[PDB]
Amino acid sequence: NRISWVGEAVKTDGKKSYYKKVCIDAETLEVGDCVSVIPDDSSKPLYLARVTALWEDSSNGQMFHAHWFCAGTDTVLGATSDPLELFLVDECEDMQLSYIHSKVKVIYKAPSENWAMEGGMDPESLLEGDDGKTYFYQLWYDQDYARFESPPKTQPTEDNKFKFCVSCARLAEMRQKEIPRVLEQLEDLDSRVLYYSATKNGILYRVGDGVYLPPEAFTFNIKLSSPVKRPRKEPVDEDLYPEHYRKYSDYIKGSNLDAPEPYRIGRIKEIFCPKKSNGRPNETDIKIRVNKFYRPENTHKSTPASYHADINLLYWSDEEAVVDFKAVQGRCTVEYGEDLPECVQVYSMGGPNRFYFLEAYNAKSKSFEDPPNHARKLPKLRTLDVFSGCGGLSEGFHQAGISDTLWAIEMWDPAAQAFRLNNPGSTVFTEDCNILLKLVMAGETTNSRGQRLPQKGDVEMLCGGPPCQGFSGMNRFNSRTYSKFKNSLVVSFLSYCDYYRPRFFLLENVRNFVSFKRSMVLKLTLRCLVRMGYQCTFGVLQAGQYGVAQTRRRAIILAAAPGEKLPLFPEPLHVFAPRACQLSVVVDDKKFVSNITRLSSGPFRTITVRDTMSDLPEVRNGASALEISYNGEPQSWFQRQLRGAQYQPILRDHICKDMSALVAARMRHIPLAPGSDWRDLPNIEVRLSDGTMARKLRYTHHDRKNGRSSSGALRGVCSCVEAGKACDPAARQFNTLIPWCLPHTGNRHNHWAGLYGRLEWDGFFSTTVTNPEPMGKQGRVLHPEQHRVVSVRECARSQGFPDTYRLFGNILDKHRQVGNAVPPPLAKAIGLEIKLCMLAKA
DNA sequence: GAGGCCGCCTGC
DNA sequence: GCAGGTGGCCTC
Ligand SMILES: CCc1c(C#N)c(SCc2ccc(N(C)S(C)(=O)=O)cc2)nc(N(C)CCNC)c1C#N
Ligand SMILES: [Zn+2]
Ligand SMILES: [Zn+2]
Repeated sequence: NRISWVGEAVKTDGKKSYYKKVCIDAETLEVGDCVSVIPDDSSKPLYLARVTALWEDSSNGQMFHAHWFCAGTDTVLGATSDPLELFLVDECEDMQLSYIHSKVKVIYKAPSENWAMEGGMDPESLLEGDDGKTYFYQLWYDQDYARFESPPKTQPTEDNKFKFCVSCARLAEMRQKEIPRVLEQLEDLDSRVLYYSATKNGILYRVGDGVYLPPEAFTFNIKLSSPVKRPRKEPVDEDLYPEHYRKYSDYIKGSNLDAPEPYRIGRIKEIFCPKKSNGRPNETDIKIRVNKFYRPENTHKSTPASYHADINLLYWSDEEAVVDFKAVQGRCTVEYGEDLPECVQVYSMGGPNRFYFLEAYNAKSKSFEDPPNHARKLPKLRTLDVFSGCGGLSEGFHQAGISDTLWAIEMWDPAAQAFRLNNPGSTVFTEDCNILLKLVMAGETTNSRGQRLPQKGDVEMLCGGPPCQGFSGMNRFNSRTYSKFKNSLVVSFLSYCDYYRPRFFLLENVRNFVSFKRSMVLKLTLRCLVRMGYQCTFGVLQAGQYGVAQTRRRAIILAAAPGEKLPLFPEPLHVFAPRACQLSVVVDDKKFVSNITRLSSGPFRTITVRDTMSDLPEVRNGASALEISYNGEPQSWFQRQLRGAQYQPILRDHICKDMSALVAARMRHIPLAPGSDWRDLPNIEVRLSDGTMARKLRYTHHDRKNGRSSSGALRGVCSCVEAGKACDPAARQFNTLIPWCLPHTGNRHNHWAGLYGRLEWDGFFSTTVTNPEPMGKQGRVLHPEQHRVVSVRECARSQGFPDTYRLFGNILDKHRQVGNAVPPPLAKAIGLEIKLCMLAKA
């Protein structure tokens, strides 16, 4: 035979007889030993597990419990992983003892007590270095969220110790945390049992608390007539508008007609369970009775009621609704305004999910004020901000209250000056970050300006966005591009992390950072952090979901030192167009998401172009007055926030690029209706403001793809159309109102949708760029009504900069500073997650 | 400096 | 095939 128990049994739990030791052919096995197990096809490598229990089964025979390790190559790291590094996972199962192939040694590599001083790995060590030739683990891994975290520290029961499986225990904790449950009973009525409290997903709900509910959870009293359908596309003069046919897509870039409704908000009146005919309550079916809260836009006053109202302003209602407890999307605080000790602004700024109501809403009296008697300091982290720009990321972190950016590195001098203007106590370095790091590593204390260099222990948080020029393609690395990456600013920034070993680390970038070079930039970044011993994760965030009227996805890498909690990604605050909120990432055929659970709705309504800039005075093309009058108070909640509490007599930087006479005429001929762009231009001559003329565009070749006009005219302008001929200059066709190059190459660029495009008041900005040009890719830069490009101030508003935030240089310098920044509201959301970790640190 | 001009690749 | 991701040359 081969397998024989060592000793007598220790417990007989039914059909199972547990043992403490077993003997397989020439080895002995005890609880706690590590083993390998062959897979079902010997092509796949060995599985590795820890033995947590051993028992004879009355029917199936000799058994053990395997708590599997995860091979590094099976994580997001893939083949960048240390070949002998394993990761802890909550994966386990009962297994026949006959599946064991060998006993294996696995070492736990704990970070030293002096970990923060052990940095100084060279880039080759960070990128490609491995540990000393044995199986080891340092970190636990979440396979769905791609999170590397310090190993959990669960403790066993006096009855668990002999068979304890930490994976089993943690999975039981998760299941119990996720199943909805009642806790305390309140009163026993004839048909149902009332409760004072319930819990769901770790959140405690009591009678009186506010709940978030899906928009589908209940309707309002409103009996309305159905609105009209989409704008009936009436025919147009195709000779006057030869490019209008290119708008057959019916889809409007930057439009909010597809954004979901925000949550329903209710106050728990009743938590109850149906009582069986037999007396006992059915506690698998928990129901909630709420009073409905009206948002302004839910009243007979439609959407326009939202224009001026506070974003968290509600009205009490006495309409009631019964929903399932499992429908609750979260807890929120809804409290009567004129009974809180603080003021409403301090309240709204002091915590998440805070709403207030001053009046009530009688629906079909359509009136206000209905029955009210029912309604009853850590120190900041010293922060180094690399590639800081003018300071949007540092500004959002400061607003979150977690950071003092004491050092910034910004190579472009106008942005460095702007950072200095907003951060007088900061030390701003303009030289190359490699130079600075090499100086520090050589033992220097000051740079060539006499500025004091940060040293180990000074830097507690490190953040930045490193440029990726040279390796921003999607195709795989070769030797040349990989050398560029090894000597890149990304790797320099990682070397900063390795040297200074801050408590928290943030790398922000364009969304496609997660896909560059077949995701190898991302995988190697994570590999470096793991090699340093950091907890770390990655994800994609949409800036609009955190309160700007702009679509701007960013890739985010977060890391936290051993001893810290690894931050979560922030839950979306505002609803936003779903097409702009694709946050998942596929790496090596594995789809990763973040912890974000608000996927289809959120607490606050979407922020619009109207919210963003309806208060700014009209200005002209080329507006250059640096200091003007606002001409009135803020109108929207967003404007109130960005203008701030203190009266501001002067509006700064509401200045616009001075476009040419031809470009100005084009802009003057873009209609104001939503979705308008160059394809709506007329094919006319126009006398320009400099006496010159704008010529009619007329065709030169037959586009077989697009065919001919409504009445025979060719829709082609170039020998290009032949698809096999070359460009002949005989149709260059300069100084045309309808630009020539857009029909020239439009068939391969989605009709150049959005160029010379107008913003719409109800919509959002396209990604705010460093130099707004109507004929650039992000060409939707025209004001909704004025015949001009958006101003520097309007771009700053689109990024969520306070109006008081100072910029520096000429108009193009200021546009670039604004367009390169992280939006402060996005940075603040991230920082508040970091603050949660600072407060939770054991 | 301001505008004209406009590739290659991915996900669906 | 549509929609989108990425700015960034040159030139006049
Ligand atoms: C649609 C407009 C456009 C655009 C646009 N938009 C771009 S962008 C190229 C790009 C990609 C990545 C990076 N990075 C370093 S990175 C870190 O990823 O930002 C920078 C530039 N190229 C275009 N070409 C003609 C290719 C380049 N000429 C040879 C065109 C065009 N027509
Ligand atoms: Zn288990
Ligand atoms: Zn051509």
